[PDB]
Amino acid sequence: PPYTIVYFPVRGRCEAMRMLLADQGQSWKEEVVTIQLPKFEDGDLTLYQSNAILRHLGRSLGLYGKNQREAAQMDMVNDGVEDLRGKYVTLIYTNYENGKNDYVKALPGHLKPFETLLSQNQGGKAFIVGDQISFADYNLLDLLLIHQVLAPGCLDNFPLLSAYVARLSARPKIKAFLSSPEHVNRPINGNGKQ
Amino acid sequence: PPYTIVYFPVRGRCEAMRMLLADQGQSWKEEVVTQLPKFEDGDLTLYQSNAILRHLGRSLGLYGKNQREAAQMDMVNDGVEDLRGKYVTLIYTNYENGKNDYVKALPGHLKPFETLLSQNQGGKAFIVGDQISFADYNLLDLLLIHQVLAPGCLDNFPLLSAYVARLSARPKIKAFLSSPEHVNRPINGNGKQ
Repeated sequence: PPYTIVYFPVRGRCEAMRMLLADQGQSWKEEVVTIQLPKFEDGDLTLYQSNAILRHLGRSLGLYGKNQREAAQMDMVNDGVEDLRGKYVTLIYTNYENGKNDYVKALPGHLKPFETLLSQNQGGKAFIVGDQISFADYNLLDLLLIHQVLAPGCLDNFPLLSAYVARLSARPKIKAFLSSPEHVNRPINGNGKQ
Repeated sequence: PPYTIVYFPVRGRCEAMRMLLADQGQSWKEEVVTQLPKFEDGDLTLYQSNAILRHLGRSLGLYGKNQREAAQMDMVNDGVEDLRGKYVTLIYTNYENGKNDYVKALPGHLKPFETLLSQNQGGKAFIVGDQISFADYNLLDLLLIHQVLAPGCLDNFPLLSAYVARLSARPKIKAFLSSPEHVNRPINGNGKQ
């Protein structure tokens, strides 16, 4: 510490890290830019790449599992989350009008794997991997929230993902963040589409 | 262990992990298919090429010595993966028309790696720290295929040019790169490169 996030006036690739810091009871400075990013500072350490930052917070704050297997599975989940996020960004910023239809029908095929993982872990009553929350949970949660906005009801056929979202969102510190002015008045994406 | 790699018959996203295992003197079995790659390490099954590289980094001790090195390594690999993703898109989606634009923008993407090397012992060691990491194996693979895509792309980058030559000379990697299994495997699945 101290922590500082330098990024555009959007939720984009930073909401996950913001919810993580909030939930872990940490404070941070927010530096807004208009026109890579985000840049993150942790005392003397400067970082780039939202996932490099998430893993760094996972390591230092104890949100990276308890062993090799969990660490490996968490990486797997995050990589998957990032693959869908990359597709999403492409839609939003380059083929929203035409591509939206195709994306939404294909969407359920991408969520299924996460539903499967949840069922395999304590009947989807705990976290994505293990018995404790990890950096991966915050990233997945964010991915699900913006998708519900992109296509309402996309989680209808997924009772575990659906429950998981309500469960995590109810966590007091996260609930406060999601209700915060900073969060509420910030668009999901930089182009007004979502 | 044992180690098994299930993947299509291409270099693609698996050559980095193959060079890593070879260089670490480990043995493995290839299971050719025509999402992958799937990798098995004893009772552990993994998917996602980068999740696999990180696991090999953790278990084999190629993930740095501290928090700072681990974070810088993640940063570098993420950088490598961004360029690789663009590369894949070119090769499989807009090769004919898009090749030119790609090659031109290319030097802009390499500069940051050159810069990183200059900062680390005058680029005479590894990408991060004084020891090879899972990140070096990935970066090196990315550089090798780019020299194929655009010969001379490393001309304006003496530190990267030296780095490639240096790491390619490591005995076990040199042996691997000269192996038939590597030699008779297309870089990509569509014949373009």
